[PDB]
Amino acid sequence: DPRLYFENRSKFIQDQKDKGINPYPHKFERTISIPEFIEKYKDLGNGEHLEDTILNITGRIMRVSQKLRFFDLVGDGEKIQVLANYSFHNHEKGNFAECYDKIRRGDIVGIVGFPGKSKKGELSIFPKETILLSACLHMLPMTEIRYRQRYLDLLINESSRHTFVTRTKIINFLRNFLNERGFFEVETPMMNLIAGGANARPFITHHNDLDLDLYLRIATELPLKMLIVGGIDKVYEIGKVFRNEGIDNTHNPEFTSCEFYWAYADYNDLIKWSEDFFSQLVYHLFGTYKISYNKDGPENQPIEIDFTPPYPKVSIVEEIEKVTNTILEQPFDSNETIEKMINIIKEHKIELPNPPTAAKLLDQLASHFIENKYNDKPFFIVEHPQIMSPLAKYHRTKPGLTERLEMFICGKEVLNAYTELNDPFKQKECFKLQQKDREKGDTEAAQLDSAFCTSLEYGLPPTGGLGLGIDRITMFLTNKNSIKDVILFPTMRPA
Amino acid sequence: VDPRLYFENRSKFIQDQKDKGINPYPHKFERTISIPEFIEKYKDLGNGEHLEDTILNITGRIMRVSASGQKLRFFDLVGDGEKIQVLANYSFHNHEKGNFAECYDKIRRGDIVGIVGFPGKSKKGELSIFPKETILLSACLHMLPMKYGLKDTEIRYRQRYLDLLINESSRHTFVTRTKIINFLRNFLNERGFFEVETPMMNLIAGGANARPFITHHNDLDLDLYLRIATELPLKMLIVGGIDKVYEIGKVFRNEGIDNTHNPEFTSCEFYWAYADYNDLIKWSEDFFSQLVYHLFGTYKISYNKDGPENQPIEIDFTPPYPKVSIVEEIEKVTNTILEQPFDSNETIEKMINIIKEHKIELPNPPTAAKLLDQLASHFIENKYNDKPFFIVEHPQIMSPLAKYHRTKPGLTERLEMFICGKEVLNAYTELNDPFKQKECFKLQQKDREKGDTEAAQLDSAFCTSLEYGLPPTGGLGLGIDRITMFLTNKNSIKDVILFPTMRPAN
Ligand SMILES: O=C(NCC1CCCCC1)c1cc(=O)c2ccccc2o1
Ligand SMILES: O=C(NCC1CCCCC1)c1cc(=O)c2ccccc2o1
Ligand SMILES: N[C@@H](CCCC[NH3+])C(=O)O
Ligand SMILES: N[C@@H](CCCC[NH3+])C(=O)O
Ligand SMILES: [Co+2]
Ligand SMILES: [Co+2]
Repeated sequence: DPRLYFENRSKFIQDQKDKGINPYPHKFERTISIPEFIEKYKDLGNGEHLEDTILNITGRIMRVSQKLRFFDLVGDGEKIQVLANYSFHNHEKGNFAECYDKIRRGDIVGIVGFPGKSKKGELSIFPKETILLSACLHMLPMTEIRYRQRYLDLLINESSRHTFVTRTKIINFLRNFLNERGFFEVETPMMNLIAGGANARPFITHHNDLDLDLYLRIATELPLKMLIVGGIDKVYEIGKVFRNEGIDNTHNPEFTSCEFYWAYADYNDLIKWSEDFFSQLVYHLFGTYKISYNKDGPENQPIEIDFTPPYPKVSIVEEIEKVTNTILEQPFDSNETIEKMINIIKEHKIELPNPPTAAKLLDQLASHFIENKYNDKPFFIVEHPQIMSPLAKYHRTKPGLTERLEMFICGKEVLNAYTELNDPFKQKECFKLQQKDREKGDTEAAQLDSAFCTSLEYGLPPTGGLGLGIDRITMFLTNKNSIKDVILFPTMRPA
Repeated sequence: VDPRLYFENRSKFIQDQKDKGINPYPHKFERTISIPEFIEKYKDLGNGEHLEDTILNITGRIMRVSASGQKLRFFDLVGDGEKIQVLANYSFHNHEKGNFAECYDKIRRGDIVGIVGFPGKSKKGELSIFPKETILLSACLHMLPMKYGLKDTEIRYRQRYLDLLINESSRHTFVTRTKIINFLRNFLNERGFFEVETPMMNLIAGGANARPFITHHNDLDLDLYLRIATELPLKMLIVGGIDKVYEIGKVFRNEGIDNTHNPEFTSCEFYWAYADYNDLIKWSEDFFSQLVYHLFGTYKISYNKDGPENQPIEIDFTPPYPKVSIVEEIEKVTNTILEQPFDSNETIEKMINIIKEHKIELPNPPTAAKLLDQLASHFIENKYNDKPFFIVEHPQIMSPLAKYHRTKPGLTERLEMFICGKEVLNAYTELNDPFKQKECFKLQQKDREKGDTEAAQLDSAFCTSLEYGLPPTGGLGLGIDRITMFLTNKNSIKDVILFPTMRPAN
C-alpha cells in the first residue's frame, strides 16, 4: 500500500529530524559525474581495485539487493553498481548495517569511496561512507502518468531522455543551420493587439493596467516581415505560438515553430532550402537518409521514410481535378465551382465544411485526396489558390494561384512557405476578401492588421518566408505517434 | 511637401506603372553580391578606377537622391547596415532597356532597387556601383523621415522598421542583444547544461511573486495562467534526472509598464544539481565578467545612468562583487534592530515607523515581507553604482522557494544581483524538503488571504514532485532585457525590445 509506504517515509524523515540529523543536507561536493566515472574506469580488470583513489560521487538509487550490500546508482541516464563492503566501511562515521538498512529505491545519495570492478567484472563504486542527500518518499514504479508526472517518465523510461535529447539536438541544428547562413535571430511579441499571420482561433488575455485585451500570437509572420522592411534581410524566430483549438495526436494548443524571412529569395530558393535542411538534419541525426516510422502504432508494422532529395511537388488544384476527374474553374468561389466542390465532397462522404466557403472546400478536398499521397517520402503540395493564401504572392505565370509550398511527412504538415506578398495594394485587397469571408461565419479568417499594411507601404523587398513545426518534425525523428510524447509538459485537464 | 499628397502621388504612380504594363513589384531579382561583400571586395580600388568588365547584380534601398545636369544621377544605396554610392552615368546606360532620364527620374528615397552594373570608384574616390540598368523592386510610398528627425517620438517603438532603417545605433543595439543571448546559451551549453522548453500556459502561475495574465482554452473549457517564471517545471526536470537544465524564453507579469518593466520579457533560468549558493555567486561573477569582456575587450563599461545629456558613470564588472546582507544592512542604515519573528508586533511596528519617518510609501497590505521589501528597495538597492553587487540572505518569509540558511535562523541562501540599482539576477540554494515547502506555501496563502495578491499559490503537482526526491540544487534567473539595457547604454527597456507593449495607434 503506497499510502502507508509514504506515511512511513514521512515519519522516517521526521524521526531523523527529531534526533538532530539533517536528512536534506545543503551541499555535497562531488568530484566526478557517473558518465565521467564510467568513461574513466570501465577499462578496469575484473576484481581490480583502486583503493587509494578516493572519489565523491552522487546519484539516485534505483535498485536495492548482509555484510555485502548491492545497489544500482543512476545519473545523467547512466548507471553504475554500488558495492558496499563491511570491510571497507569507515566505522568512525557510524554503524554499517544501520547506514545501509535505511536506503530505499529512489533515494538520492552522496558516496565517498573508490572505483573498482566486482569479480564478475561489473564497474562499481566501493563506498567507505554513504550519506542520504534527498529521500524518495513514494514508491517509484518499477498511462497518463508519463504526461502528468514527466519526472517519473524521465527516471524510469530510458527512451524518454533520448527523445527529449533528440528534440534539443533538432533545435540546435536548426539554429546553427540558420546562423551559419547569416540569419539573425530575434524575439517578437507573444501578445498582440491583433492575431495574424495564419488562419486560426486565438487565445485572449487581458492587461489590467492598460485595460486592454490582448491576443496570444498564432504565428510570427507579420512582425518578422516588418523587420525585413527595416533592413534585417535574413531574420528568424524560434518560439511558441498558440492556437485555441482541440487537442489530438498532432495538435497541442501551444507549440514550437520556427519562421525565417529571407530577402531577395523566392519560392524556388525555399524549396531548395527545405530539401537541403531536412536531408541534412536527418543525416546529422542518423547518418542515413532513411528512417523507420511506426505510423500506425508501436507494435504494428513500421514504414520507411526516405529523406533523399529531391522531393515530389504536387500542384493542388491540378491534382484535385485529376483525382476527381473534374474541372474546377476560376473564380474558385463562383456558384458553379462551389456547387461542384460541394458535390465532390458529398459524393465521397466527407464532412462538408462549415461554412462551405471556397477556401474551406478546397482545403477539405486537399486534405482528403492529396495530403496522404506519399508516405514513403516527404513531399510538397504547391501552387495554392490566392483565396487560400492571403499573404502569399500571386504566381508569376498562373493566374489565381500563389508561389506557395507546404511540406508533408506521412500526411502531416510540417512546413509552410511562400514568396511573400509585398504589394500593399494587393494586401489590403486580400484582407478585404478575408473579412467578407469572416462575415460569412469563418472565425479563422484573417483580420486587417493596419500596422503591418502600413509597413508594406514603406517597401518590403521581394522576400521568401518559411515556417516549420518543430514538434511534428521531432515526432517523426524520434518515432512518436503522438505530440504529447515530444512535449515535456503537454497541456492536460487537471486530474 | 505634404506627406499625404506624397503618398497619393506614389500610389497613383504604382497604378500607372501597372497600367503601362510595368510590374513595379518583380517576383525575383537574382543578385550576385551583398553590399557588405561588395565593400569588402572593392574598397581598395584606386580613385577613378572602373572594373567595367565585371558585371554584378546588386540590391539595396535608396537613401539619398541627387543629380548633376542631364547625364549624371547619384544615389546612396544601403543594405545590412552598410552603404555604397550609385553613380548612374548616361555613358554606361543600357539604352535598350529604356530612356535614361525617365528611368532614374522615377526613383525616390526609400525605393528598393536591383542594379546591373560594374564596381568602381569615382574620381573623388567614392566606392560606387556604376549601373547599366536599374530596376524598381519595391517602392517606398511614404516620405522617409531623415536622421535625427526621429528623436523624442514614439515612432521608434510603433514603427521599429523606421528606427532600424534610419538610426544606425538601433541595428547595433539589437545585434548586441542577440550576441548576449548567443553568448549565454553557449556559456551554459559548454558547461553541460541541457536547454528545454516548459509550458507557457499553466493551471497555476508559480515560481515568483507576481500577478499573472489569464486566458481560456475553449475546447477543454479551461482557464489557464501565462507563466510568471520557469522555476517550478525546471525543478521538476531536476527531479527527473536532467541535472543541469535551463530555459531562455518569455515570461509574463501583469503589471504596469515603465522604464524597466514590460509585461512580457525574456528571462533565462538554470538549475544545477549538487550546486549551492556559493557556486551560484561564482557562476554569476564568471558569467558577467566574461560576457562584458567578450563584448567590449575590457571589464569596465560606461553607462549614461541619467540620460544621454548627463555624464556617464563607469561600471566595473571585475570580479568579485560586494555581498550585502539585507537585514543587517537595513538595520545598520536605519539604526534599528529588527528582531525575529519579522512578523511580530514589535518588529512590524518598527518597520512601519521607519517607513513613516523616512516619508516612503507604505505597502498595502503591510505584511512583514512587503515591509522588508520596501525598506530594502529604499535603503539598499542603490548602495553601489560603479559595480554590480549582491543583496543576500533574504528572510524565509520573503523567499518561499529558497532553502533555509545553514547557519542563520530565519534567513535563506539567496542572492540578487543589482546593476545601477536594478535587479538583473535572482538565485538560491533550492528548498528541496517537501514538508517545509508545503509549510511555506501555507504561510504565503495566509499572506494572500490578508490582501497580498502576489502571494505564492499552492502548487500540488510541484510539492508532490518534491516528494520523489529533489537533490540538493542551486537555481538562478537572469533578466535578459535589463542586462541588455546596461550593455547597450539604454535607460529604457523599450529601447532593447523590438516591439515593446503599447496601446493601439490612432
Ligand atoms: O506543427 C504544426 N503545424 C505545422 C506548421 C506550423 C506553423 C508553421 C507552418 C508549419 C502544428 C502543431 C500543432 O500542435 C498545432 C496545433 C494546433 C493548430 C495547428 C498546429 O500546427
Ligand atoms: O528583468 C526583470 N527582472 C529580473 C528578474 C527576472 C527573472 C529572473 C530573475 C531576475 C524584469 C523585467 C521586466 O520587464 C519586468 C516586468 C514586469 C515585472 C517584472 C519584471 O522584471
Ligand atoms: N505563418 C505561417 C508560416 C510562414 C509562411 C511563409 N510566410 C504559418 O503559420 O503557417
Ligand atoms: N524564478 C526566479 C528566478 C530563479 C530563482 C532561483 N530558483 C524569479 O523569477 O525571480
Ligand atoms: Co491545413
Ligand atoms: Co524586488
